[PDB]
Amino acid sequence: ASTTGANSQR
Amino acid sequence: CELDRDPEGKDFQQPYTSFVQTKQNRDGLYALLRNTENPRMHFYQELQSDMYCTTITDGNSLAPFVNWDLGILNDHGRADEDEVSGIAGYYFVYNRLNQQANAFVNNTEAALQNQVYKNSTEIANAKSFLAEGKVLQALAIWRLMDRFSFHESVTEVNSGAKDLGVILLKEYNPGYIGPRATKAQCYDYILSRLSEAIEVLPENRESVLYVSRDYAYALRARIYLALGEYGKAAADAKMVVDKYPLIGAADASEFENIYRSDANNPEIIFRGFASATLGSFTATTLNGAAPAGKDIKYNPSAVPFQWVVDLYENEDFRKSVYIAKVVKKDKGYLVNKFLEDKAYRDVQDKPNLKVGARYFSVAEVYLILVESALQTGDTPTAEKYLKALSKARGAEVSVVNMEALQAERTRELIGEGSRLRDMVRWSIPNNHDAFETQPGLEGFANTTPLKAQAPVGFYAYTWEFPQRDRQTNPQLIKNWPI
Amino acid sequence: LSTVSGSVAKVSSEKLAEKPVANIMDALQGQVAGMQVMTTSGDPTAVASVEIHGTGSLGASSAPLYIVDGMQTSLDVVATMNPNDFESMSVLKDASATSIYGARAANGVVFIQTKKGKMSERGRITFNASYGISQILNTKPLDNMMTGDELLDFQVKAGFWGNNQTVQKVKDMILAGAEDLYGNYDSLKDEYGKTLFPVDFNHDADWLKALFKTAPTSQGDISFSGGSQGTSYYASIGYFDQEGMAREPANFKRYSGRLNFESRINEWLKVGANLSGAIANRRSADYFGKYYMGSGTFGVLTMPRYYNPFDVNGDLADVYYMYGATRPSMTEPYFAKMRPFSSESHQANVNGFAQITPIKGLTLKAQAGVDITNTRTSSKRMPNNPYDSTPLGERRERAYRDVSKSFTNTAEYKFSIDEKHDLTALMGHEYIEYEGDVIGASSKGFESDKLMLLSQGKTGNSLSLPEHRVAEYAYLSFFSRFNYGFDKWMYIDFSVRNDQSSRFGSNNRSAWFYSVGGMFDIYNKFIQESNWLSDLRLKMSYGTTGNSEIGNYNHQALVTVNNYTEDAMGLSISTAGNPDLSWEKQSQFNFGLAAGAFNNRLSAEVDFYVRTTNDMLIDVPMPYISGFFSQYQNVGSMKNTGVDLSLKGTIYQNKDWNVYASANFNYNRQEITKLFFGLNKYMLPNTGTIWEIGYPNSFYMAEYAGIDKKTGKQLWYVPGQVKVTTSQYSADLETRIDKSVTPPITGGFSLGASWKGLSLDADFAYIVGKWMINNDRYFTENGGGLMQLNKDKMLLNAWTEDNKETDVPKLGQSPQFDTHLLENASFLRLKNLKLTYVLPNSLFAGQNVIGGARVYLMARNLLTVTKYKGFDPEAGGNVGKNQYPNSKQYVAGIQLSF
Repeated sequence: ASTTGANSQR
Repeated sequence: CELDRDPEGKDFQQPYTSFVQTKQNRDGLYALLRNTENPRMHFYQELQSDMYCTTITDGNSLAPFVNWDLGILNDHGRADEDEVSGIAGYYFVYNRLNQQANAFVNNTEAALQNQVYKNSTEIANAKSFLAEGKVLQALAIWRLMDRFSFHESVTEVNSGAKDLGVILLKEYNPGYIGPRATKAQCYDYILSRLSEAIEVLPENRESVLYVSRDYAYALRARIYLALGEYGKAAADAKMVVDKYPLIGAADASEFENIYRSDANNPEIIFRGFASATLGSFTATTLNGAAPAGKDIKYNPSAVPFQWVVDLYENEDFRKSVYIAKVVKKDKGYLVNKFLEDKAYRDVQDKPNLKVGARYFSVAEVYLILVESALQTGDTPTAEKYLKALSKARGAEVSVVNMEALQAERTRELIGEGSRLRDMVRWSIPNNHDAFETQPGLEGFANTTPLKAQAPVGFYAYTWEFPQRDRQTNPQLIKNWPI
Repeated sequence: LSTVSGSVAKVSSEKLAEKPVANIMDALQGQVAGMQVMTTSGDPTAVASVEIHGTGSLGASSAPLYIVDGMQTSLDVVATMNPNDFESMSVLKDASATSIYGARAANGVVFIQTKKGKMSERGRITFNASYGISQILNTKPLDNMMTGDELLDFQVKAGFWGNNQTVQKVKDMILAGAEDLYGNYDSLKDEYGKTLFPVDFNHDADWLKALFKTAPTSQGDISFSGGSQGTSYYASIGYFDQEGMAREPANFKRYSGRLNFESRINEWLKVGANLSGAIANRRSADYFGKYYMGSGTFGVLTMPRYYNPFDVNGDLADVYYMYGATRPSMTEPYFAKMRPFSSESHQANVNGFAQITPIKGLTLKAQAGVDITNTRTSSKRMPNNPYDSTPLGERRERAYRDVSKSFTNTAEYKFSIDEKHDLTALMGHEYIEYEGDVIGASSKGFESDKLMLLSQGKTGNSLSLPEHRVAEYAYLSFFSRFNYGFDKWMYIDFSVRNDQSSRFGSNNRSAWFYSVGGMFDIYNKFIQESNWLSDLRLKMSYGTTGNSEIGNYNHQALVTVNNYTEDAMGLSISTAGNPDLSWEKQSQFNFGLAAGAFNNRLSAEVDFYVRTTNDMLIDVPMPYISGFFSQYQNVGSMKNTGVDLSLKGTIYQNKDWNVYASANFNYNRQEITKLFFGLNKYMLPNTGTIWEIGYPNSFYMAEYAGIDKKTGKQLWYVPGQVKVTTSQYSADLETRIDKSVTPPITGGFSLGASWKGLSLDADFAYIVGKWMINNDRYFTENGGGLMQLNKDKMLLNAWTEDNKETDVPKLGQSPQFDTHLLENASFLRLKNLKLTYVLPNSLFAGQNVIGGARVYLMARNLLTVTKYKGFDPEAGGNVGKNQYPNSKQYVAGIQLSF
């Protein structure tokens, strides 16, 4: 169960 | 000191010397297609239609699509060596399909002109592998056109784009960075690729695991329909619609066993190869499934509005297979079309919810013939084939009159990325803020307003281009204003 | 070892020894000017990011070359060595000083020298042992997260739980859902309500305690040093075990040995070896930096406090509940027992040398060594556990092999043609080889703890393809280096070399590099003596250098297998290609000055430098129409201008009272100069950074303006218009922000006072100009989405018509990644505090076995002055997610000498 919402990636 | 190092498990790119090299590359094309024309890839546009509300369980995965969060849909997706997902993904897989179908089509045409084959039997089959590569290019370019070119019905757009298609590239060229082709280019490349292939492919399909004339007929009819060319869609419709018969089910359990079997569904025209150990994937976004021992439990992240549930007569076999009253154990319906093919289960007893990529089934062809026939004044064959499709599904339709087409289609194509396109051509606004949620699911499926409205012609019925392709190519014209 | 003209910083025994972390580059943060180390994970197993004089490149690594006693070894292999066996670290930061190294000496080189035995008569044995605990170093992130019924309230009134629902109607539902879920598992059905309350609106579950613990660090060491004649020995065995404070399991333990040996055999030959090895076990918390519901620091902030992962005795349950869940959810310890993992590394490090001296002046040195790593790893998915999908178990065994040999032999002629002309010539050969390999197999279907051999799995649809990966590289190089010295005041150094790397095609794998340098002893020539100046030297250098840190197979235009069915092979195009890919060609102008004041009780060294990267190895992003992701190409250019200064001196009042301070500073301006495809700018998608020709690697977002007090809507400044605001966000509202991604200021300082055996040492470090996006706050601060998760107490205040005087917006609108997340991640850090007490000398005479003893109390990372709202300001580059913060350590330790 992951919350992608927003993954500004590194 | 020889200090060349060459990578294990890699071979150097070379032109096709043998027929065995050609056939092996055609498979890699078909493998590629399998993670591309993949139901996982069409869920984004499925969820952006007017049919779904988000549940409390979602973690903002489906919300940007269901609630029209334009701030998220702008850059939506990824496409690197960690994840290929979202819009960016849909874009990237179809381009690779096209690029790699480029180097296959072009290298078979080269080998033929260099007469490398050992007899006319290879030559004849490789000229036929050539037509297959052509259909894949047309599909790749069309799937890219389905989502990144505007309908004629859109109002406000960035200046220039209303007539643009996608970036047309007919050559295998990785370094290519060009501008957007026009609409009539892209569609004339698609239709002529398909026409040039329908000449060569044999009347009877040789393998349901590869491109055939029956498939290209159907895919072409799909494309004409979304082009408004109603008469022309009906002619490709009639060429294949009678060669694939509908599932013979007496109740919904005989229906579910047949429909859910990739191997035994007489309606499947063209599917991707799947085993439990190769080509099977889980597609548990729509349904929220997970195994529990010998059972299946569901925690969906989005569920249909009541009007979707109320579309299905109670005796409709799809009402327990396409949608299924298994949310909160038995209180509401979810979309369950992609639940599993049991044949891909590691152990008979235990579910793993794996399915395969289907590419075209005759049910869609029934609905393309029916819609088109109504528009071109052919009621006899418009009603014949719609009553035929619904009676096979256990809920034969009362009157046949386009209003009736929209429901039956909506029911049958649910889950397949089809509804959002249908509402653009049927001039339906989103109207999500006013739909009733399923009452049995109160407190788990609540109403969430749109973050942005989507009236007829709203520009965001079409996705923007990925920000990778925009940032690396200043010669790319955007879809959205300003 | 290094040039009289090169920029060189040398770090001492003390900065390296006795550190409760296996990442020794952390122990250098703030010790070498211009050297910017930063560890972005407190995970025991993490390794720092050293960068000397800026980021060298936009695609090749900028990590310095690491050298231990002549042989390049990875930070991973250095981690398995005992740093109490380290004599000194020397940082080489210009082309003159890095002239005899290859592979990537463009990033500076870090040379670690292990101790050799002191040619003593009795010879010293010395024994160290220390115990201490790890903690988390910042708690402030949960000071202002909503409480349990505070969050219940927010949700209910937000309509998240449906419209017209009361708070109790809602809690009636959540307690309902935990009762029926738990009621389906024999292991729970009549423990819920007796010993388990997964749902509890009267107590707030301490979610920090759920996912983080205090953990121990233990290390000990004995080492026999001595030798006497022409022969010298330094041997040591040792132990180390650092357990990770995240409750998600992670650890680094090593069992160490080393033997160093040198012996003069005769007036022409001297041979020597340094031998090192270790058995090592590492494990890492692999869920960090991702957003998964109930894990990491994201978990500890976002889990609603009415959810209890604990039992009734305050101990951690096996499993917790979240509404809607179909399965109870394994807690971190119970996940671990059900997903076991171990790994043994056997690490070998053999290095010999020969030093023939045939006639007066020349020195032939031949050196060779291997660096073998066989690692064996095991993983299970335990059967019959009722909180899993299936009762069937899985097991995955892998085996790893890294062997890297390197020979590097030299001939060196020193002579003199007068009393005023000293000449030194040296040239050499070096072959570097690496052969790596990874093999792994796995089975599934097990139905017994005791029957879990891989060979006993189910066979049919349960079988898998093995895992298999190979990788090798190689380097051939010839180098030379000369030293001219006139009258012992003017010194010049010249060098030419050619490097050849396996990572480039045959027609492009060679490249020539040179360097010139001069040191001018202004003190000893133009000022024979001064009453306050002790030493004054002027150094200056120009040179070119290679950088090759990229993949091993990044030029070929390749095919891989992509099978479509099971009866025939399939083939797809794998890689794009660059037949002309070649070395990155970096260039350094360095103007330095060192000065010694008073009576060499006050030193300074300033260096100005101009670092140029041409032919830059960029892993250029490619448009997706290409059907690829990347392809390395020698494309673009970059500049690094800056200064670094370091100074140190001594402050006695009593002579039997030493007070000594040290300071360390760098500033570095970065400039991209040329990009790819004629581009002036390339924003890197969904990263919030941008490459634009004029400026350095910068952030790129919309300026958040605050909210419209009339509507509650969020506003962003519209760039270029007059200041103009808008409620309509669009991607075209973004702009380059005058904040850099690589932090421009690196520095540190360290103090010391010693009374008489009792002494205090404190080492500080800073990194100012750091900026970071707080990806965490994208969740905790919005009222438009992710309404399950705990939120910041500021959303109870959100604009509505009656509460119209706030800067927190109306609920229902999601936040964009704008400046509201750009936090100032600058930080000063107190890197270590050590009070130590060496027992008096007169406490030992009379017992001729012990010669001395020392006791010390010690802290790592206690003080962290920073403005960053997210635990560790060090734990990130451009974004900061679910972080594993660096640890805070308290350690007490002992030393014995016999």
